[PDB]
Amino acid sequence: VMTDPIADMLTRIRNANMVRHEKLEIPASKLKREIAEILKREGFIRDVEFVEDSKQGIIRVFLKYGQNNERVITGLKRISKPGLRVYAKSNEVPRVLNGLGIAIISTSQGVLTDKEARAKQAGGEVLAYVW
Amino acid sequence: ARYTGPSWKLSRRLGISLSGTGKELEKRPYAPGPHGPGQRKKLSEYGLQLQEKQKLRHMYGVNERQFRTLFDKAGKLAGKHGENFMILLDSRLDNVVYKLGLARTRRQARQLVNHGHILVDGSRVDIPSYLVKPGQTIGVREKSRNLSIIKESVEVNNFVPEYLTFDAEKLEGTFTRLPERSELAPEINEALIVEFYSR
Amino acid sequence: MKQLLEAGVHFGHQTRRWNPKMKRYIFTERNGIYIIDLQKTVKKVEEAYNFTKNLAAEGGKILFVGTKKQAQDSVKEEAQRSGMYYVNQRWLGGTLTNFETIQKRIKRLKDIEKMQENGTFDVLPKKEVVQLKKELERLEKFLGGIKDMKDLPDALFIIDPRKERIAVAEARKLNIPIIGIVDTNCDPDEIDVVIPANDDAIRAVKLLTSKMADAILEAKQGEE
Amino acid sequence: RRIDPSKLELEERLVTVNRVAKVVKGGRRFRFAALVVVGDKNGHVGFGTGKAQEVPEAIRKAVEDAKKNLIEVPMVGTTIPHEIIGRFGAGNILLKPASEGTGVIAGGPVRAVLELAGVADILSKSLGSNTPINMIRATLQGLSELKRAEDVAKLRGKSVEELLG
RNA sequence: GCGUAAAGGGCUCGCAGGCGGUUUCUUAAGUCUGAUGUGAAAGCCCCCGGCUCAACCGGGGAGGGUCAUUGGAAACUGGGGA
Repeated sequence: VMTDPIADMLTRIRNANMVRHEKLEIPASKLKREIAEILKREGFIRDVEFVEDSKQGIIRVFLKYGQNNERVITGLKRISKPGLRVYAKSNEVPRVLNGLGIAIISTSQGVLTDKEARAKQAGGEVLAYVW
Repeated sequence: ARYTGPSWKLSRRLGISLSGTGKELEKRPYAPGPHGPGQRKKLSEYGLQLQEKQKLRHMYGVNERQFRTLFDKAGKLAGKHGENFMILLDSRLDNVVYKLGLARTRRQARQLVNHGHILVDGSRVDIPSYLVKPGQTIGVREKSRNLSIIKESVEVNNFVPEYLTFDAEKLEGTFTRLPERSELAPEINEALIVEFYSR
Repeated sequence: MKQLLEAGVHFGHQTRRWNPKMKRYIFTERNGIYIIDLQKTVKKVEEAYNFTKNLAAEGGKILFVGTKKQAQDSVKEEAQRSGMYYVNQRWLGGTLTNFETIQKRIKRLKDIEKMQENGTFDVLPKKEVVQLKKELERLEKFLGGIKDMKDLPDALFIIDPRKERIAVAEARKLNIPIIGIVDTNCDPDEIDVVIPANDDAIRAVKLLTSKMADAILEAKQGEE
Repeated sequence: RRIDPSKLELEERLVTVNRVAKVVKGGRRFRFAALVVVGDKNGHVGFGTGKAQEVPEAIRKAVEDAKKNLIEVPMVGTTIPHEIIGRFGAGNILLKPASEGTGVIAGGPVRAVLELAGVADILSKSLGSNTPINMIRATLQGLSELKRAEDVAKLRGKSVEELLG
């Protein structure tokens, strides 16, 4: 198995994103790490505390969505398909949602956000898209 | 060649009595036609489409070709859609002519504008759809200015536009800017021109 | 302010069949049921005391809703000596949801009641007072308690999370507030003020309808 | 929630008054059925109706349906917050956010619903079913799912007006 | 899109092909960005001017490439080593 890691994490935050669970697991990797700092710093989940140990893993985030159904993780989509890769230039870095959501394009200086990557003005692999 | 209609029943079933501003068929407020005295009903989205396009287009009277080219040509400008179409489709040389207190009829001021008479900008303007931008001296063509129509329209009063500026003695004119786009407040609702001509 | 030692006679309900929703407050399972969580019942009882009192002092009627056998003494005595006009019989279909035709049933109860001293007997033959007295005899015994709600029921103290399910849907119809003691094998998110405790013990019914009815009763006459 | 009371001027456009007949012993008992949606002209635009014996009867049960429900539709000045492809019931709707003078370009049930529910420029071209009830259903779910930017900053705690453009 | 509407190969083993666990050093082959060349004119779009205006003409721009040559970033796919 293991078709794509970022799709496993996105399916984790999605399926737990509708389950109404307090904490959520993940496979601990550099994409779950840097995507945990980006997606946690933008204010969707409460806190990622990467409780590492032998042999590999393992991240553990909490859903920062209150009483109101559908919190800061309101819907996620694989904008980049590992298998048929997305791409985005500088002027073509698309900001997902329009005014609500935010996309995460893996820039050439770190896994940026949408508006910050447009602040650098350089695109890359479209890493994921959180509508 | 637009100058063909009756000019009573076209406003009478066109939707609103203009212009005007009393020639709306006040003797019979219904629509014209043989089956017209009875109860009228509302249309579909093509009902407000044809009432918006035929209503807003009947205020000037142009053909559907030139009015359509003013539809897309108006949409080529800046600003909003119906505002740009509204300032475009009323800022013509004949609407600027009969809007400056030139003639007491839209067709009469039209033929007074393309009869060779109302020459503007210092020269002649012999095409009734050959307009003038904000700042052209929309003149009176003083080689035949001693006329009955021009003197009688200069005697008849009317609310001159603040986008324009008249001259009853000096034989001149002007348009200060674009007209009051939302300010020109007839019944012609530009949304029906944004729908019944957009597909 | 629930009697904490007195609450130790009304904690317990069905077990081995409890849903995941109304089992988050479960303390533990020791061989017969899940032991319901005590301190959650206490703090929730305080939420019913303050919110039921202060919201009950706005002036609206409280619907003492009750279904089960031996659940009519706590609601008929509790509300009938409390200040609400509830229904502890078999539930009427669409109680708040009808809101007019239940009113016309109030009209039949009105002419049936006021026709008792209205010379209803001694006009027609014995079949008139016999069949009609059977009519109020089989009408007042089903739908008399709604006479304490001439406006809409502003709140629904429902005492049965399973038997009163059509009531929970009826108050789900409007935006009305429906707080109630829902058992361990119930659905949590349907009610707005959970009383997470059992209802099997009749003393639990007297503590629930006594805390509720006494809450609205003592909170309401304190204007003077 | 919350159920908005009938406390404004309703528009009461009729979507379509379809025929209906229950094939019973004796022909077909024909009864009119009309799902006509009432609109508040500011955002309360709700669309459900019923059946009755006459055409005015279907108007009456339809108006009772409009007094049943209402929606919010938060949209800042001739748009929606996020132009989401909103369709539920096997009938899609593709309503994007449009500019100021770009008009309400929608279809039958979309042009009725958004046309009587306060729209200024929202481009809409459907992709899916074409029943009337399916159109008001998926359009009502899509209008009842589109998010507002101030509340979207006020419930996901990042910052209000921190996502601008 | 594929249980019943058209659509799961009867089922398996396998070469080619397509895709792939976590950490770390290098690389630029992809990925992205800067500089030059070149993508002729006329045409599409933007900005003006000339035929009474318009169609039209003219001027001033723009945009168009897995494009070459060349400078960077190494996050991600890949090459290589642990």
